[PDB]
Amino acid sequence: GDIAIIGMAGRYPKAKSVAEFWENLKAGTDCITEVPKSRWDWKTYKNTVSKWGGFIDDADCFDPQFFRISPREAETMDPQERLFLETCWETIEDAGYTPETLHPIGVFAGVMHKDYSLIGAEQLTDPFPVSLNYAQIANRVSYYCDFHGPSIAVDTVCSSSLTAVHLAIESIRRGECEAALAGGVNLSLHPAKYLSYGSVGMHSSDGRCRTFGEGGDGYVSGEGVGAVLLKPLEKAEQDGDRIYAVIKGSAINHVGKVSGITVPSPAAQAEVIKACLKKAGISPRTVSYVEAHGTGTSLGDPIEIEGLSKAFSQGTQDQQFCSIGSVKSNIGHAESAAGISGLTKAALQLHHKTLVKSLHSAELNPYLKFEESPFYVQQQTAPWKQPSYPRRAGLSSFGASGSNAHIILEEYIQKLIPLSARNKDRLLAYAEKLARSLSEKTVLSELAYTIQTGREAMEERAVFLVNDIRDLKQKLNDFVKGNENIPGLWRGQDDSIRLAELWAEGKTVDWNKLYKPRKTSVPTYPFAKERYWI
Amino acid sequence: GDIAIIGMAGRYPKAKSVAEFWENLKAGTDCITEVPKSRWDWKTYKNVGKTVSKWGGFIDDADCFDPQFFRISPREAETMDPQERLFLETCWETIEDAGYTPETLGHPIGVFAGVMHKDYSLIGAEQLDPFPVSLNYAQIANRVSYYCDFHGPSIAVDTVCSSSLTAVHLAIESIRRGECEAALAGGVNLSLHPAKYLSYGSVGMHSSDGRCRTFGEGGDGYVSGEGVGAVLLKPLEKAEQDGDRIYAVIKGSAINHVGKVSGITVPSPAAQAEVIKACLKKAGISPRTVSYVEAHGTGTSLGDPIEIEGLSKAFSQGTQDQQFCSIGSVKSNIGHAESAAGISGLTKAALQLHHKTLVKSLHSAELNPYLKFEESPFYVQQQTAPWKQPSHYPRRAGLSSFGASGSNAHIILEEYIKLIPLSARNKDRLLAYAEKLARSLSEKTVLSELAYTIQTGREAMEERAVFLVNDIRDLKQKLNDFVKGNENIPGLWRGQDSIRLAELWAEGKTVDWNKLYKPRKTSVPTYPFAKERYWI
Repeated sequence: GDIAIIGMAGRYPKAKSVAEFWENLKAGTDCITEVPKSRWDWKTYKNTVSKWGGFIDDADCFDPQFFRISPREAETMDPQERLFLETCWETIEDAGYTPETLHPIGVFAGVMHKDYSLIGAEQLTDPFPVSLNYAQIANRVSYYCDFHGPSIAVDTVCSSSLTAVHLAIESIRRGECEAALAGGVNLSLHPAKYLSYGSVGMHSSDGRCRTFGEGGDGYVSGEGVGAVLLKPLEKAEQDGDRIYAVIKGSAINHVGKVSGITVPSPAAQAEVIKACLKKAGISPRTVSYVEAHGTGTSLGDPIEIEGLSKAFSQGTQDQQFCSIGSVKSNIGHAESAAGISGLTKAALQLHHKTLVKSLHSAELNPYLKFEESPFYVQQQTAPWKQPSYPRRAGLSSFGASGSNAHIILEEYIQKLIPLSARNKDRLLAYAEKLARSLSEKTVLSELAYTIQTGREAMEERAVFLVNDIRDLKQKLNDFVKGNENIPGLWRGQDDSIRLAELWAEGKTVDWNKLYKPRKTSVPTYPFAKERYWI
Repeated sequence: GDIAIIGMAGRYPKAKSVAEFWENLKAGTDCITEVPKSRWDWKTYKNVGKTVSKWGGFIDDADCFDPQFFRISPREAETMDPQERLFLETCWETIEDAGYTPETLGHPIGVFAGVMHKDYSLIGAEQLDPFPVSLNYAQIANRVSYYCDFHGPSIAVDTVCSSSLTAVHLAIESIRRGECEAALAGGVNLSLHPAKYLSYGSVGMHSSDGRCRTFGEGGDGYVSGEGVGAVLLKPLEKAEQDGDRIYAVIKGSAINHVGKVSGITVPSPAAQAEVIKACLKKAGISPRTVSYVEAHGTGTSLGDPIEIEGLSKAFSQGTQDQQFCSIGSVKSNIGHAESAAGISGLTKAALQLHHKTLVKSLHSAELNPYLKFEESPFYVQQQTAPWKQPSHYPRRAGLSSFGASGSNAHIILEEYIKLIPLSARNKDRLLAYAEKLARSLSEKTVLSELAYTIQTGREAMEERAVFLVNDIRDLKQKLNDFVKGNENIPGLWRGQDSIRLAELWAEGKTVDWNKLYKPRKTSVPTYPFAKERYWI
């Protein structure tokens, strides 16, 4: 029943990749900025409407030619769709798979806004296709990758990307798919959301999510796109996959009748948490980190603690044994991508055995009584100490109109470099991106296995024959700086040299015949960053 | 693993209820009209190589709601997407049609809504002093869970045209694994803003005559339709043991995606055949035993032949017999209800099973000449007629819904083989209730079933009128006297041993009517929601 997380990718505020996301989390970086001019001018509305957001870079950019999509079609495609496509491609690559090697594969996308529909409608020049639905966000992935499993967009507002994961997990567990991509996307492209949520008081007056901190009076909207590739644990183990973390349980529910549709319910939150702990078969005493929903609201924050404390109580009376935090303190409330950002953070912490700082709570919310609870707020990045049993994390996401989700994760306890891209420019970018990732911790055999068997063999090719990582780094740099005659590099459009020669010429090599090293994260395809808009 | 359909409700073009829907289906009524002026003026776009469509299937009173019933303010009702308003009333109806209240039905009851458009967001954004624009789907499902106090999964899903079948599929799976004990599933679609028409017109999706000519000659696109609907689903064994009224049984559902096809909006016969085979295998039945299929059936020149090719391929493993299975589509009647297309099709298929009647499929008197029905399992249903006993085995129907961007669904369904305490929120609604109830009475109604259902399957609301009645004729006379404004009537107690029970109830006590007993549940008219207009 357990599900392995075998691949992850995404883009978040100040993070072009999960790797940059992780560095920013460890550093405690506040990633919120003012609304960029290229989206709208916040000064237009200063008479207050929030001027802050977590924004991703290059939200309007895409590489349609990679996918054989025309420029015209790219312009009409919702950026959310464009970015989720790239992200899913990257997630599969992070896992060390190609669509071929990975067809009952599901795609489950959380999404709650369609800003590009508003933008398209304003522009309705002669008629053109406005992006009016969600489904293509998921369906485009299934289409391009030739996947036949369920392909669904779901909206539960703030919990949407956990709902998406829950549905992917259940689909895998009943055998409807063998693996699935699950995640979410959220882009802030048009000011209507800021005006509208401002009119209801949802946005904080300082532009921060002060997770369990003093003075919190709302949230700050954030952008994000992210996915995880999920597979049954046992299969992932047999296939020699790299497993970031194991999902032991997920549960969803609704608040039912409470005083107002947007009032969160401690009882219903405790309910979903207990249901998930029971599905996972674990005691709450064994959970040593929780990734809270954590939006920084004066009503919300105390309720979230009350719901967690009630759930944990049927099960222990020990106090302050579990750390808590939220990624919202770093990047804001990514809305439909809130669950996927939180799950990505949780899985990284587990994989890296590191708990990161939760921001904006140096002064705690004075009403929360953490001393009388299971929890303390993580105030510095530090090693995650061996619990004493495995490191286990809970993860919560609570939709504004009542749909709740909780997931429990557990830590997982266990040459020829053929690079290719669509063209020469993308290949040089690939080589530079690969070179920069290399350090004394890179494992050559795993790097090579993953590039050989977990990347598509594309049009423009550069194969390197290398002794070790230092030799690889030197060759990539020589290639990048345009050096002409590089020994041990073959270029084009079981003897190593011959294999190389043949691959550079365009032949298919069955690299598997040579063997398995374990799969390992390698930088993913360097999509061109070209702008497309209506 | 079989799932009972125990309650259904909905509104569709020319149909204020499922019962009007059924009558229109039997009659072969073409429900398509020109765009009503109250939505937009189609003449605005008549000169914008296909012209912007001036046709749709439109429901009446799309902009109406009874917010006071739900204790929603007028201001909140204006800001609420009409899709959310109507789905709320429709789920209320569905539960009432099943003979339940939220209390007697329920915690773990799921709500799963298919949705693919948010025209009210466009309308809201045009009008943007700040106010809340309806920018998400989730409240469509979540408001139902909220109001009814349900704690199960509450999800909106979008797989475009297949959305409501995807919704049903998810509800079934949820019930089968024990996450919900019952679930509402359905969909909603409203055509409130012209962007979709301009947009879908630009790509040629809309037909030039404003019809879905399901398997008929000359079909060149579809006509957009409005609809809202839901079904209440429950495990068959539990529905039997609770004495529910079962319209039909769902034996299997399956969903998939087309994967890589020549263009994202091109349908795939292989993938359609695979979803149909997967569903038949889940249901455990041979395709030779399917005697009706509710086709996706949009009337497009590419779509229609592909659908027949997919169905033929799936049925062929199973059999070589020809023309043993009738086929048709509700889209020929009401248009392509988009996110609500699956729920309208499922509702038609369940009705046909329950009533043992196959209805006419429109606009195919001339068949699409490329189809070759003679070499296939199928013939198009051209008249409404009795559904003949298949031979002995049950009447079984397949039901298909194929999303424009590739998400497919198929479902297989099988046939399933005194004191009147009326109440409403206020006096005006109670008079309307009595009039609606009176009109539904005929020599076919059975008093003991009617009384059981009003007693145990309706909430005891604020304004009350209890009648003590000897038979249906006595009931009808009393309701008519009440409606014409008589305040005092023998055997009527009003307020805010039969006689004492009545007295007590009229005074405001709650009475446990079950103690008196079970008659089978039946459909009785549902709450007469006020039709008041709310807009931004």
